[PDB]
Amino acid sequence: TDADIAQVQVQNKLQLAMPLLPQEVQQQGVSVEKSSSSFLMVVGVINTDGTMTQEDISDYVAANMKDAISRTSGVGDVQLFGSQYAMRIWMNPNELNKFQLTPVDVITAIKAQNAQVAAGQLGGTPPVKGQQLNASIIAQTRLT
Amino acid sequence: PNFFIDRPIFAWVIAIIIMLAGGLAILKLPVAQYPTIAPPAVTISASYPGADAKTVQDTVTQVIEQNMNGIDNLMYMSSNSDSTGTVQITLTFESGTDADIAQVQVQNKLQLAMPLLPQEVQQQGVSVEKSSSSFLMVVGVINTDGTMTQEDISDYVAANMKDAISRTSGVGDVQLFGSQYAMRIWMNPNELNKFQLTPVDVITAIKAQNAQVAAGQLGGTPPVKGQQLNASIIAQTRLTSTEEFGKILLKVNQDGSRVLLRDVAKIELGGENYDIIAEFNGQPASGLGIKLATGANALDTAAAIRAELAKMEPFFPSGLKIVYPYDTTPFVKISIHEVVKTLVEAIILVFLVMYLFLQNFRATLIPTIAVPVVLLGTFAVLAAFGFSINTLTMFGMVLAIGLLVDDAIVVVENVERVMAEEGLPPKEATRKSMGQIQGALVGIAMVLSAVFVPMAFFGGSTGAIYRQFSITIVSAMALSVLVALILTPALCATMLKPIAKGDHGEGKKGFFGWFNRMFEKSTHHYTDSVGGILRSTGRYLVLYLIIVVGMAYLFVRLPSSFLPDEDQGVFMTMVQLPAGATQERTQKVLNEVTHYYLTKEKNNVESVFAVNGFGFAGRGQNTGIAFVSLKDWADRPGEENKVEAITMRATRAFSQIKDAMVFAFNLPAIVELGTATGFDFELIDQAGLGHEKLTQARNQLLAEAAKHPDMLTSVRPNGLEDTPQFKIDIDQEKAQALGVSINDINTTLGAAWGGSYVNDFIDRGRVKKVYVMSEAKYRMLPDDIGDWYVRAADGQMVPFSAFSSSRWEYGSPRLERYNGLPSMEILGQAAPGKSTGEAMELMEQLASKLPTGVGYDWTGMSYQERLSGNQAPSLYAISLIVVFLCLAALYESWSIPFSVMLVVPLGVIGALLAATFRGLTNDVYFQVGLLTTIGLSAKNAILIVEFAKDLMDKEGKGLIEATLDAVRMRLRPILMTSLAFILGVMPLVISTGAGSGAQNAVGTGVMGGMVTATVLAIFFVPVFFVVVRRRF
Amino acid sequence: EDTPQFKIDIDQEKAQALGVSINDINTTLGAAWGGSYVNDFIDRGRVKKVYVMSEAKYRMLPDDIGDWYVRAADGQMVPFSAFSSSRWEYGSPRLE
Amino acid sequence: PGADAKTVQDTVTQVIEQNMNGIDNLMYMSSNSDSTGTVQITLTFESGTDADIAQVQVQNKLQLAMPLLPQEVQQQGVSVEKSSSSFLMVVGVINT
Amino acid sequence: GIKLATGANALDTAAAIRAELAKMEPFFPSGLKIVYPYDTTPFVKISI
Amino acid sequence: ERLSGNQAPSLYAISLIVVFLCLAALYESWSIPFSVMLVVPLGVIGAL
Amino acid sequence: LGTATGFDFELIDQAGLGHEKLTQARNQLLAEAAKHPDMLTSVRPNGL
Repeated sequence: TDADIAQVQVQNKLQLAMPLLPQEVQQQGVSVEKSSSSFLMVVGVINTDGTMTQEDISDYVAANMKDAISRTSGVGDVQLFGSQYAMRIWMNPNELNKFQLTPVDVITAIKAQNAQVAAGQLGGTPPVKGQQLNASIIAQTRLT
Repeated sequence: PNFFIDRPIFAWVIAIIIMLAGGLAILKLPVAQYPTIAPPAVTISASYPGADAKTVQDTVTQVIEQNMNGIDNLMYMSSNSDSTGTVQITLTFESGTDADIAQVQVQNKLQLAMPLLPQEVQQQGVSVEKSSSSFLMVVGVINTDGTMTQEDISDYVAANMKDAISRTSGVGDVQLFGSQYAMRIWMNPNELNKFQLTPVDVITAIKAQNAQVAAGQLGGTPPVKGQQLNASIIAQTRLTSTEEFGKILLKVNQDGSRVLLRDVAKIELGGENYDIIAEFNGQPASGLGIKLATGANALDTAAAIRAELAKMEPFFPSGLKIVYPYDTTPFVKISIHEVVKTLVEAIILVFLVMYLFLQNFRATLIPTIAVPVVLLGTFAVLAAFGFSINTLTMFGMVLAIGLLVDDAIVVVENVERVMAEEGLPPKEATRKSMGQIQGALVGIAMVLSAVFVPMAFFGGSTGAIYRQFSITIVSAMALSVLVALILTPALCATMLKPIAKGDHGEGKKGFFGWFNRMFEKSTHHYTDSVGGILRSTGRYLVLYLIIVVGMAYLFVRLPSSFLPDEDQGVFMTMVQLPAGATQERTQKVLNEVTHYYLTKEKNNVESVFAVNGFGFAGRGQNTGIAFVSLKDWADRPGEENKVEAITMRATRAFSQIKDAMVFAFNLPAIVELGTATGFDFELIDQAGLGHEKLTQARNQLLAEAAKHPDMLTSVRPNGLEDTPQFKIDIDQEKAQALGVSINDINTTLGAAWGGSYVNDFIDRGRVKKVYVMSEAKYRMLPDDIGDWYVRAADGQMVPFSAFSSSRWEYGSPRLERYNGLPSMEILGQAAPGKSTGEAMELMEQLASKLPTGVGYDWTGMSYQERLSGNQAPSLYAISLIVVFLCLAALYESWSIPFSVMLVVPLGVIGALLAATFRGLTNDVYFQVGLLTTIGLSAKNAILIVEFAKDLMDKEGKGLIEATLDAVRMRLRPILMTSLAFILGVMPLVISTGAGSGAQNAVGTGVMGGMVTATVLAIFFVPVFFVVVRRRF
Repeated sequence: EDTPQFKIDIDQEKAQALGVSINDINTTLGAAWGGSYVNDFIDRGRVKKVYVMSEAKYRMLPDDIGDWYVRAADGQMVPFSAFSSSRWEYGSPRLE
Repeated sequence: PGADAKTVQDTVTQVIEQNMNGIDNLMYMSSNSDSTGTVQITLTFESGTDADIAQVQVQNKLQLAMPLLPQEVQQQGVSVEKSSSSFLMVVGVINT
Repeated sequence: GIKLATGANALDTAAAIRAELAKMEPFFPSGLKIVYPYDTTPFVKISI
Repeated sequence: ERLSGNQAPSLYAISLIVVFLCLAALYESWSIPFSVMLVVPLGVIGAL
Repeated sequence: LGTATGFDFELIDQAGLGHEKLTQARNQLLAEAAKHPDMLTSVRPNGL
């Protein structure tokens, strides 16, 4: 069978199911691959002078190496032995109680205080006759 | 061979089938200016209305990129992120990748990344398209009455033209220049604050009141027993009128008085976006970009498009015209007609050279039947290999008439010489003479194929070009040797009249043939002058070495090129105002550009399509472009009236008057090419280091490049410099206290200053968008923030100044990424002296000493040229060995082949001598031209050596005697071909007008090569043989 | 052939005046007459649909509209005859 | 869901058909629009055409129209498939 | 852990993955090393 | 049907040409085919 | 694709019996398969 068409056809169906899945599932990214079962190879990464932990190394691989490898033609699947860094907010319930707060409030705060915002432009188009200035209006950007 | 001498009817039948198959091919073959040459590239496009370069990047660009995996044959990926809110991600695939599969693979990886992009982006859509910039035609649609604006025009084109044009046969794609209408709601903040309402209220109302509402049906299943009637219940449907949007209720005051959208906002049909303003000769302009459908006829499709446009003419509104700024068709028409003219004028010149050399009206008809059978047969072959009739295939055939004509002449002449020498009857003379040439013809065919086929195997974009010439020539040459073995001898046997022994036509006719005496004296003089220069032979080998050294020296000092520039009836100038320039400020400059071309180039310039907003650097109010159509060649007589000169004084004119940078140039033949002597560099951020640290490093490289003007010239970044930008800081603590919603704040700023795509509505039976944005005057200066108010929970209205603060800063209007990582693109070229490779190496050396974490790569043509540069010597090494081998087999020697292979330089020298003194360039048409010249140079020699070896082996003649007999009996045909061929190329050397760039490139090298090839080999070939044939 | 259509004009103006939500009036008419697909359940180990719709006898005639009530923002029940007109229209169920 | 034939024709069908240009070997095209809000567009190709390339070329063009389609249509999924026209067989099931 | 796409050439892809890895090594943080704990490829080459 | 009807005259045109061309190639005569071609209508009438 | 002499059996619920009924059906199969040692070896669930 043509592996390309096998994928194309499969995916055409998956997409009918796609909007019926839970949001939490969708935004984790559903993937459709055309791969061999077994590993071609394992590329391992260590640190000689011992200046970064395995989670540091995992993040590096994920942030600096993976994408390029997975884009390489003939690479059907890439598995990371470890995880990429994320912003970890480890909640304390005693303190959450202590202040009359729930994880729901934490989530609601972060969504609003950590956002990219499209704010439009100064002297944007269509302008008034005679406009002399034109700049981006920058508002809220993601935290770092 | 002998088979068909006794079967002239069989041979005629074979000829007839070839004619029919070729006629059927020529009739239903695709035609286009050029075939596909560029590696397939899929472009992902997206727009986040009101977003900045950083917002699009971090929200759309990065996310999508991070999901382009498990896709086959990806070469590289690059992207942009403009503060026009737009993202473009281009994925380029390996040569020969299936474009359709590529685009599908890309589109459904994107499909799985959609739920991760913001909803404003999702609802705008994400384009995924094949990116072949080739247009067949650009149709401009303009108004002259001054009644409709480019927005009105655009919508008319959408609803009453586009569909119909895309239905037209051979039309593969139709891009609209402009938007379909949008419901445009321009908001007034004064009026909003009066009734204490926000854009948020404006949006909510529109969604409530312009919506589709699923209801149900009467008598719907499962029904009651004995149900009477079943009909659909229709609840709320979408609005239509601009009047209806005005009637929507926003708020009812405490005294019961209504507040409508009409009362807070201007409501009108308008453009989806106002970023570009296009003008044709100063007047409002929209248009369609038309692409030619794969496999279709460019000529017929043009004719059809124009015919469909003629039907619609009487149905247009008062003032609207259809104009044609860009049409590739007129140019193609010329290329084809001028190629067929060369071919036919080549056949007539065989007729004339055959007749005024063999004085026999029946003998002259044989090659007149032979070459048209071959030519038609060639078309049949191209059809069978899916090729098309295009500039490259058509100039392939003109390049091949030297070989096709030669096969027809050599066969016929030999029979004519055999009868005039010995006295045998026509059929028997044909039998005998064919026995003298057969093996040699079957050998030459193997040799010629061994010089052409290898170039079909060149890689990348150039290889795709070289293949076109290769297969076209190979197939033509193969068929002509087959016709030489099948058809020509049958004709030579049946329609050729006998000649009495030792005739030579000396004396005879008066008023017609006095030239036989004159020709016979010279051919005796020549064989005298050869025998004498066969004495001291070791001194002629020295002259040869000077010819070799001279060839080597002219090879190095002839500049390289791809394809010659053409006066394609069109060019374009580009406009660049300094960063942060207003639309109006660029409009002024474009107006002046148009005034120059219509005032001072009134006689030449037909039209000036100014596009204010779109540019080649980026997009924005800052930049524009001005496309120039011309009165056709027929009206532009001299050299100063051609594109090269027009554009040069245009760039001169704008340097001494402007405060903005206004270039002027003409487009390359294949409209996706590199500058030959120019490169495409990409600087990469490989560690953490941000945008600024990269900018730092780029400046380090740029400055270092200026340190070497002797090696690199005009080295520059392709991107954009950092501009100031206006940052508003929402105090979250202050906002919470006053009671304003953080999201109410954000969308009130967004909707007003950026625009906000609310809804769809149905305009005259067509779904179009609904936008809400502030009126122009309340969103211009930073002082206008004071006009905008948000409503807090406790009811009251709150100014931005209460919860926000602002300050300026430098940001980036255009962020670039290459293969996933932050990039900055650098263009540049090798200095007037040096080559691209030498420049590229110096570039790599400079980049090796940049700040730790900075990397680099080559993209575009620099990437192409890198992967296919170690091929030219390797392939033509395999060419020679096969040529030697074939020849060894042909004869019965490992040495004898050398005598013919030493001819190679004799043709090349005069080609180089022609191109250098004509100031022409070493391009593709020159390379393929060269191979043609060597082709005959070998052919001429192979037969001479063959004749000498047979007279030596079969009759026991001496070496010094046989070579003299061979050069003599073959003096005639060489001169006959080389007269007809040089005169057939005559007009192609000195030519002006359309397509002359290529015609010159083909002709010059061929005529100069064919002069030295033949008026040199006739002395050197009999020398080569004797020299080689003396070490044994 | 062209079919009759029953057009209901849910008056937004009169709907707010009585307190009722515009969404509440929509999804009551919609779910009663057309049915609504709420979510999924598990029948014998297989995921199937859950639909909510009127009993046949209250969604057959123009006069059956009256039977349905919407709750206002205060708490009392408001009939459709309070905030909606209705009329007949034509149009094709199948456009080729 | 719940759109009349006129609504879906110029809201869904037209949008798709416009982009349905620039596809190799297309012999002709036909379509329907329902009172049930169903649209079916059929691209019929030249004899001999590779149906798997047809499918790919169609869905490539379709996925340009997708943006401009109503969200309701978008979240209902849009299928592109090689279609027959008539049934090979009709298997029947009854209880005795 | 890398898995071949269906039908892709094992040797060619391994070749490409190595080439990719060579592009990255120069820009690594201090003392960060690539190591090859599992590769089915060197067998196929030597085997032949 | 419409396509089948339109090609039909072109079908016989080439088929009669191809047979005539074949016969000339087999029997070295240019006119021997002319006489056998005249037998076509004798058969065709029987079909109709 | 292949182990010397190994099979790959799949037990399937075709009447909507459920997880726990299928489990009871599995254990019964495995029991019987242990009662034939001179035919089957290592008849095991591959799952959890």
